[PDB]
Amino acid sequence: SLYEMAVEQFNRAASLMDLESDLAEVLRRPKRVLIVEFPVRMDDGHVEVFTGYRVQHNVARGPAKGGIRYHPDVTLDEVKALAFWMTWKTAVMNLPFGGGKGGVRVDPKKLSRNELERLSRRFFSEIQVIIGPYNDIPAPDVNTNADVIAWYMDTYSMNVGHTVLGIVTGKPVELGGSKGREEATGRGVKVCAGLAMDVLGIDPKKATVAVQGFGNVGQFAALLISQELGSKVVAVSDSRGGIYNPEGFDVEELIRYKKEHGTVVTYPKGERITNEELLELDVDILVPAALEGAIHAGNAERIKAKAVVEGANGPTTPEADEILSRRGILVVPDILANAGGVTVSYFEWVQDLQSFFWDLDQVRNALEKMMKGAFNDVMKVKEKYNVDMRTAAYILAIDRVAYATKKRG
Amino acid sequence: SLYEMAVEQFNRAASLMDLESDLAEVLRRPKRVLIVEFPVRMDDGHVEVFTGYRVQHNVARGPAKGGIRYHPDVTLDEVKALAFWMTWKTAVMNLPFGGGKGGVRVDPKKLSRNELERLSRRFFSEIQVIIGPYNDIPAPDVNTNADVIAWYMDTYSMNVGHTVLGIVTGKPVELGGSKGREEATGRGVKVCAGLAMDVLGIDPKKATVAVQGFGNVGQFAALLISQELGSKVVAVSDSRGGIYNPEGFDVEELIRYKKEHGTVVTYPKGERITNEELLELDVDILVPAALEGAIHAGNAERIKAKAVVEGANGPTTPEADEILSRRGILVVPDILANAGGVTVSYFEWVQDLQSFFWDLDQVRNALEKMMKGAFNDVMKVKEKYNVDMRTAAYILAIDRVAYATKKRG
Amino acid sequence: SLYEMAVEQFNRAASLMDLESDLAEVLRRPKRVLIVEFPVRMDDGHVEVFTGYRVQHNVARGPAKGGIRYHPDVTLDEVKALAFWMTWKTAVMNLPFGGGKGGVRVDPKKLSRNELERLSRRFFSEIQVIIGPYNDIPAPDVNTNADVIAWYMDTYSMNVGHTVLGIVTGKPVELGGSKGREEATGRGVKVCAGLAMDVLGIDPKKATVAVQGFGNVGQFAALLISQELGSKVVAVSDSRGGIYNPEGFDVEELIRYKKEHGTVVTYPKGERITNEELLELDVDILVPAALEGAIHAGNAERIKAKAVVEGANGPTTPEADEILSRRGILVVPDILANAGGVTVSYFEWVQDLQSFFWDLDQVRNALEKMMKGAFNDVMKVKEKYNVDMRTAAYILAIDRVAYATKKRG
Amino acid sequence: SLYEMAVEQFNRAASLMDLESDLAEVLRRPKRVLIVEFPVRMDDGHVEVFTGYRVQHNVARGPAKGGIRYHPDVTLDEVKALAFWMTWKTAVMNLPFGGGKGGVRVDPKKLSRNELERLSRRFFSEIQVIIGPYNDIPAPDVNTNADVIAWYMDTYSMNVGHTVLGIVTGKPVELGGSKGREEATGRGVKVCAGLAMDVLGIDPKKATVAVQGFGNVGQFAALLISQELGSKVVAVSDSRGGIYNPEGFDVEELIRYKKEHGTVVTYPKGERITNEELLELDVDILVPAALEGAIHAGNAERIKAKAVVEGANGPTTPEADEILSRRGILVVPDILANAGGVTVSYFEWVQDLQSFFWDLDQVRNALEKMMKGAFNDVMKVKEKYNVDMRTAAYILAIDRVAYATKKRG
Amino acid sequence: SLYEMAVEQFNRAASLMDLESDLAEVLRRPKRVLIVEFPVRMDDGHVEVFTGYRVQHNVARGPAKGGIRYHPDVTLDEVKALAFWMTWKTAVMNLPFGGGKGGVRVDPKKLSRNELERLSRRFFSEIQVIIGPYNDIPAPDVNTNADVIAWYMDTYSMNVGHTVLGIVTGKPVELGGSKGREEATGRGVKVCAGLAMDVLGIDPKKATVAVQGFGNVGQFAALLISQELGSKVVAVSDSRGGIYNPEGFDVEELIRYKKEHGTVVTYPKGERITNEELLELDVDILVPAALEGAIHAGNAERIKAKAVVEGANGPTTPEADEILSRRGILVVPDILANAGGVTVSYFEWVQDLQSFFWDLDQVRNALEKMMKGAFNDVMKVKEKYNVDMRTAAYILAIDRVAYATKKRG
Repeated sequence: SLYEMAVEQFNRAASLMDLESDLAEVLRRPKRVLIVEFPVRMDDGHVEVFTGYRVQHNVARGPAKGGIRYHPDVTLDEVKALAFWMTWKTAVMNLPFGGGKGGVRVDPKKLSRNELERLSRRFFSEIQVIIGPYNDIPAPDVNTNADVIAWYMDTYSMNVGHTVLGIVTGKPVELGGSKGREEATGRGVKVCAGLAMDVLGIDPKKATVAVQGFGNVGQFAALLISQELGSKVVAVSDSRGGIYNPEGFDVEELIRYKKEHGTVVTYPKGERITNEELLELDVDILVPAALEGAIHAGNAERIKAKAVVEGANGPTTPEADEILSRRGILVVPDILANAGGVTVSYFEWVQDLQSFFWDLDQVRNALEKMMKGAFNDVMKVKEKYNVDMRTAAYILAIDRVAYATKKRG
Repeated sequence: SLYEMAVEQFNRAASLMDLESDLAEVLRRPKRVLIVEFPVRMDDGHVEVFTGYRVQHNVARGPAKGGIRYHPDVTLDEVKALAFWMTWKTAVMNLPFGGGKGGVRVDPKKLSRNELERLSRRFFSEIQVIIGPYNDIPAPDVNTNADVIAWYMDTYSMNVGHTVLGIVTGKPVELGGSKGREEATGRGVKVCAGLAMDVLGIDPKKATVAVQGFGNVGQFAALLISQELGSKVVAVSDSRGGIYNPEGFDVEELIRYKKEHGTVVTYPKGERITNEELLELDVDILVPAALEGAIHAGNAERIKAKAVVEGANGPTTPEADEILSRRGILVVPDILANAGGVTVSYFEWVQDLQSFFWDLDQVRNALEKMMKGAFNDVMKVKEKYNVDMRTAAYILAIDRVAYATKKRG
Repeated sequence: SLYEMAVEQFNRAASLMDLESDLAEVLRRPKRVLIVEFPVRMDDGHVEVFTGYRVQHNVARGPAKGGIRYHPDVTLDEVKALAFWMTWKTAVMNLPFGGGKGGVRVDPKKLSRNELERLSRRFFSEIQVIIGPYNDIPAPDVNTNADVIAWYMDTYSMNVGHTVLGIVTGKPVELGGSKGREEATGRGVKVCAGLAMDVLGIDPKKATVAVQGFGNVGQFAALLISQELGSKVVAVSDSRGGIYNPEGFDVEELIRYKKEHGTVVTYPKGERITNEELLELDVDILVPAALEGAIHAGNAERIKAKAVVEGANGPTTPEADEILSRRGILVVPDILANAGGVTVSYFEWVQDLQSFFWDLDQVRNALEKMMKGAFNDVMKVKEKYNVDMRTAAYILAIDRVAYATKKRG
Repeated sequence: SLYEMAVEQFNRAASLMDLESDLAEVLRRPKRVLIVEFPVRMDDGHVEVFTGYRVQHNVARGPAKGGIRYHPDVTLDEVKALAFWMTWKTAVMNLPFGGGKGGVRVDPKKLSRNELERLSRRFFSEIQVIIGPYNDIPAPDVNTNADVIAWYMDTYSMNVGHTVLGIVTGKPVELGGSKGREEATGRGVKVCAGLAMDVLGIDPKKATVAVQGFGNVGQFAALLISQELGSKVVAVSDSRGGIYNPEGFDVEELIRYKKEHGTVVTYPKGERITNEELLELDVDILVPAALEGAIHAGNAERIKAKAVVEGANGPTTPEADEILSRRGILVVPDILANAGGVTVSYFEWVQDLQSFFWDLDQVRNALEKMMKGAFNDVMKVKEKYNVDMRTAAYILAIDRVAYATKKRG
Repeated sequence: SLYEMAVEQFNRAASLMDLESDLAEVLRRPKRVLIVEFPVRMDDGHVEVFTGYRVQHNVARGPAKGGIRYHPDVTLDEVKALAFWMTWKTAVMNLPFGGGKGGVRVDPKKLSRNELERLSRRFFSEIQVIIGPYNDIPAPDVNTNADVIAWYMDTYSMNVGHTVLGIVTGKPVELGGSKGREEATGRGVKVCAGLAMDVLGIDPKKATVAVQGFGNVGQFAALLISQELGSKVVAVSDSRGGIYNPEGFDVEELIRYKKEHGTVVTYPKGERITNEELLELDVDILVPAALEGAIHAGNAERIKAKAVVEGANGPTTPEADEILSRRGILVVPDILANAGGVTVSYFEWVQDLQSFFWDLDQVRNALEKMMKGAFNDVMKVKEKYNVDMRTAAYILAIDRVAYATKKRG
């Protein structure tokens, strides 16, 4: 199952390091799993029961951190796996958080604003027993945004008996949120992209970048890499097709174009190329910020990119990993690359605790500071074990979590 | 699955009464299900993780009530089902409790006293988040006794910061328990047996009773029916065979015999007969207090008993039910018959809350009082819907639970 | 103002006893007054703000006790006065409670079930900050019933995080309520009536009783006096007219008659008389259980009743008091007479605390026991001060409250 | 030291029974000892610091119970010893309490009402951290009465944020107290005296009783023994001398005499004798309810009393014990005899928890019921070990506490 | 009434923006209003009851913030109004606070230090139920200072059971306070004055300033504007008269002069002019930091000042507003101008939460940073709606509060 698959990856890195067998078991199994069946009064007066989950995998390093999903196709297994990942994701970034995830099996598109609100409130009222600013801090994810998160924050505060606002992250700025939240993920990819160029000895000013996908990650990535690093973004791709141009695109125009025209396709001064073609472009850095399995067995052999900065989750398949590593192509692991999102949520949580908020610049500096740190920390482990950067990242994560559990008892 | 089967029985009674569809759903689905993976340090210094569960099906009528199981073969489904039953069991007896159950996948026989204690403490520390004297009150069950329950009580009290003793029932008498705990179940069977004789116009003094099984329920039932009702206990059976004697057995001698000789078999002045044979005895009342499916398809047609007082859980299969009812043979539902145990746990909880303890007599009177009440209440519904007493019991339970939910909102 | 008038009556009794001036002030002024403006979402999606109040006059003797009102014409002043009364009402009965009252300025008839529920929940969520089973225990009153009270109970429990059910009284029987709740007030009147007869040397068997009004109070009062005391109920009056018959009415028939016919008027075998005429009936006991100022200046001089058992609030005007007392006509004060309602709410609270519920008989015995006690206690004070029984009741109440404050500090 | 001496007595009984060495140590040593130095603002504006203590010896069986002392000569050692005693005293009576004691080094006679109140409030505010209705329930003792106890109750309630009244016992009746409080101790002595006569085959009607001391214990004991048992109280003694008369005194007149005349000395129809002489009177039962060491080495040999019911603490010295036992003179241990006070405080605590109060008769019945029980329970142990009743009482107490600890873990 | 007048001003801005009617109502009405009548023991042993209030207008944006008043003439209405203002004042500054205010009807000058302390403690003990570091944080105001505030902080901490120090602001520096507290208000005026010059294109070095009033606000404002901005302070006025000098006054000497001489009047090198005359001075900036209605109808037409920076509350009457705006004279609204005080209290609360305190410089930088921000924010709205800056400030405030409520639900 999806969870078992995640565990399998853990086992690999676990074998590379002398981790006590008995201890490993506690690291695999999740601490808590709460399943709730809650009634919600529909607009037409009829009650309808929904199924929701909240899983806290590990709390050793600190309060469980993880988003909540609203999707009709959500299995407990999916939740467990995602929570499992969170533990390692927070650990690698060196954040004082644990691993958590939650979700309600519901199709938000079939529910009206009111029904959605009531569902969200009843849900948060149900898992409240297990959450808390110092226990479990939820956040947005698939089909959940600042608005839903705001309801959560409000429901908790009203239930507890005082303004909390540290119970969830990803809240509206003018209600406890943090600046830089949107660009967060992209900036992470930007930092990693830069450092990737550094170890490869590539001069950013001359560096060529190709980004697969143009969502939040893809856009901000391509934008910041361009403006801040000076790399020439030669190609981007929408969920329909991509555009190429060795002269370099003006990311700003591309974003505006996509906003005014569903896709970046048809954009003037851009040779149309298919997404599969983009991955094989002769560029220095390839930033796959679109779908899973993008870089797979067939592509692997033909990828001319010197470094792969995984902007999205699982763009490169394990099969591809072996080949890319074999070819000497550096693949910066997603858990490190896109971690920028979590890094900022942490900053939000901090600001909330002390009710004092930092300005954009501060957030950016702190975000990049930790990114460079985590990157270097992973590289150290990489050299020490002589493995793929991804595996190294997992080893570091597993190591840190193990230490805390050992020291604690 | 086992849970789905329980649900199915619920649906039957739910159809007999005009229960709102939307509402029925909330009654089917359990409120909370907590799954925990907790480490326990084994005597040989190695840590071992165990899987534990605690399910609160419905809290509408009051704090969730339900025992905890220690067994290697325990699936969440089993727990859910048993919790589901608890809700209806408490409701039928008219106790201010909800439905709950819990268990840890572990074979106690492979663990030493110390390891067991540590496991019990860690378990209760894990589910503590959800339990409470006014939320969920656990109790003993398979492979858990007063000693284990005592550790629970102690662990909670020490964790919370003050003596609680109302967090769990079935504790040692000289530590918060209640008198009559042991005979509780049997006395219930005794009351029901008497009332059954009343509705059947059978004079107890002439009444003949046959009890299958000689565990806690079997012994106390057979003894109390004999002593208090005067009915002639003509046959009892051990998990090896049974003994018959129309002259009647001196239950006291039988109990002593079993205590000094593993089985009641071989007992002098007792014609040896098989368990299956005992069920087919020409007796007024048959009290099956042994295993499930005792009374099944094959037996059904050949049961000469005028009434069946289910001392155990599910002795009569649904197939047998149809036949027995068709033949006009009265079958007192287990949820009512053996509920005596829960009824007394309630009394314990009460005594604990006010820290004043009642003497044996009081407990007995209160236990019988509520038993006669619940019996009659079930009978009323039976006549009103003209169905099998079991079905009636379920209707009553479902009705009460629905009322509370409606009135509450 | 209404409050000031209540205070004035207090001052009278306060002057009769050497009550420390500085202390008297604290007894006059209420401890807390909470005014809330809360939004409620109406069915048509529009929000509407309502004004609600909760006043705890005195908590010296115990947690504040008092009902909640839903009425468009409700001034803070009305609440303050009512709360002021509660203090002395509970004290005279010798109950461990204080004085409280609350209300929301709203016309329930213009609101739909749903809107009412939401309003009730948000109201209880607002005054929650000040209430509590050991702080302030609300109860039903004008336009609020067991159903509304149930919502309160549910709202508190879900807010706090566990079943409370002791946060409010007057809840449905199968949800924490107490038996005898309905007849409570009437039974109080019954006990008072009997004792009034006893002091007057009147034999109840020959005693003639007239009841002005046929509401909850009047009905049960009349019925119980009839069946239990044996007094001939010669007349009763609906809110339209009254019926008289020296032979004595069969109260049961009268009740059923009213249930099938909006008024007791037109009832066969009953000489029609006006309400004003009933008060002037040549009867031993007059039980005014209808409206305020019933017995006023004009009536006073012409009342042939030997004793007046005030079943309702303020039936006799102060002017009438002076005259009645001057004429030697005993007037059992309402705070003592109709206190039966409060006395039972106390018993409900008790049962709730220990989650064990008493049966009807117990409640009745306990209610009458305390009534006889309170009556005699007032009589002792009456004789000691040689004043009107009403004044005596006030002195006793003020005395008890003062003692607690003094001893506490 | 005083503590060590107490421990020494424990060791005796501990040796008689096979008590695990390692366990015994936990039973000797006190769980908590809190020493506080708190400022108190004196009337003349100057601050003065006082030293206060609160010791919780053992909480195994339940919340620590024990009085508080106000005395200039109070050493921590004294407190520890007294606390140690409480544990065995509650245990022998079979009460769900632990052992506690406290005190403030201050001479109340040098403090004004106001200063005393402030001191009491500050003290209770200081030890609050450790006390609680389910943790530690203080009570009155030397130089502390219902009035001081009331301040405590008030201070706790106001501090916590709600009426508690279960935080301390010995409160005013009209403020949470219980009836029978005063006579409690005496009644205990009465029951014990009766049972003593029963074991000695002495007919109470003919039994002669001599009481050394005429304080609360002496007066009530003598009174009840006379009225309820019918035994002839032939002598009583004040703290100045005693009076003798074989005809039997009219205790009531004696009480009134003392209230009107400081001592019972000079009372007509009473042959004046010295306290030492009274102890040597040829009476069936000697009830020493005065000072410590009354019955010592010199007296021992010359005591003609058939049984000694220790109304006070330590009247008979250990030396005297050996001799009395050797002579076959039964000595009912004080921990059992005067335990009546504690037994009633328990009842008070109970009533407080459920806010429902019992009437005098109920308290009396419950008090005597438990006394007879405790007596018989001690007797059983006495016969089983063939030791002095005092030692037996200690064994029983030690046993019960040991069981709780073992079962708990 | 005063409240209604405040509401009227709200309505104006509310009409300029499309604010939902139903929503507007919730913004007008206050959430909570607590009225308490508490006893206080006077030095001469007599108890005296005082009336106190605490109103929490809106908590949508965060914990209610507002000072407490000690004044014999304090009506609930005044409190409500002031609380109403606080909501908009905090919102305009963009601080995570709500609106609150409180007061006790008492003349501190008639009370001795001791009595005052006791009153303050009992008051805070009473409103405690509603206050809290995350609920409502009081602060000093009329007749209340750091000393009184310290008592509060101490009372709360001692009551709760741990050092809080974040329960109130304006505490002594060496006890949780913040540096810059005194000059706070003045610095705000300083910043606003500077920005006013900027928008008017006036060079600060040449700028002329006249300050009506020489209290805390006037002094620091004049001094800081002089030293930090370089503006020529040509005139200042005491509560008796003013002094003028085109050469520019040495503010330091003036302050020293006033400290050694009750008024700045008589000061050498200063042409004496009346306060009314000062307002009509031909200066670039007029900073009215004295009394209300200073600039009224009569003055309006003759004011030669290019900009008015309201250092005090309501110096310019609404009538004057219309005229000044008509004449194109910029009037910086007080809610923005003197907000500096609240801005610093926020900083104090922040430091308290994390127990780490910032140095003077940091405070200053943060204070001015937020001031410039708030100013510009208001200007943006001013231009967008083309209205008086004051109205704009109100629109901004109402807008922000509206958003929070909408997003929350």
